[PDB]
Amino acid sequence: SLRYIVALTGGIGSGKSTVANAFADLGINVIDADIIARQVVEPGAPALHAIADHFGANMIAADGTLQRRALRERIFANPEEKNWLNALLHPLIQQETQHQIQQATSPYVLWVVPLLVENSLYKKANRVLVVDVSPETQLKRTMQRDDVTREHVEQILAAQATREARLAVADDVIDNNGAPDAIASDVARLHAHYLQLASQFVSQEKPE
Ligand SMILES: Nc1ncnc2c1ncn2[C@@H]1O[C@H](COP(=O)(O)OP(=O)(O)OP(=O)(O)OC[C@H]2O[C@@H](n3cnc4c(N)ncnc43)[C@H](O)[C@@H]2O)[C@@H](O)[C@H]1O
Repeated sequence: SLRYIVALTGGIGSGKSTVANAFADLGINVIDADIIARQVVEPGAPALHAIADHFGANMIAADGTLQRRALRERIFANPEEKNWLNALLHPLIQQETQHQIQQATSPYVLWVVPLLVENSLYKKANRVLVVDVSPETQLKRTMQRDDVTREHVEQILAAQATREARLAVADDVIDNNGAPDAIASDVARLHAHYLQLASQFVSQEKPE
């Protein structure tokens, strides 16, 4: 069957997981790109044999599991390897993402993709939701969470797509500048629309 996909994105410290949990509370299955990336290298996964062949047998632990810290460290000391690893994992991530979307039974699925704009992944979504906050909020919340400097978070902000680049591809925008609670009402309104879009998209003769 065809699943209706709502992608969710936002920059660092915007509240992507916070908003995703509110949809999950309403019964929506959430597919998270970062969890999918960890799953393709789990014990017994196909990518593990390729990784051992490329980086060395010692990239694998005693029980057959990936020495994740050792891999992260090896790629940081060999920049070209980062690209080699992403190229190997990409198709596997695409397949696993599709598998999880097909396996979700909620009316529509919420696909949380931090790199949605950077990687042009909005092309694979039926609807795009952006959780938006000011840059100051991004900085303050990340600083509090990780106990890091303003400068450290600014560097991440400058590496990510801009706020305006995310807004330019959004169908809907949810504000998360307020406190942890205006989110429920806004999520409920969006959810009610998503249920309608999902119930009608397969037969919808004309565009919106
Ligand atoms: N590119 C990158 N480079 C380096 N580190 C990166 C990184 N991307 C992520 N991290 C690392 O992952 C953590 C969460 O990611 P994220 O900030 O992109 O996560 P989101 O899913 O957008 O956000 P949440 O985890 O939902 O919320 C983040 C923080 O804000 C708080 N928060 C959320 N809504 C709030 C609200 N309404 N009022 C006050 N605080 C709120 C949360 O408790 C949490 O401390 C970062 O702090 C950093 O450690």
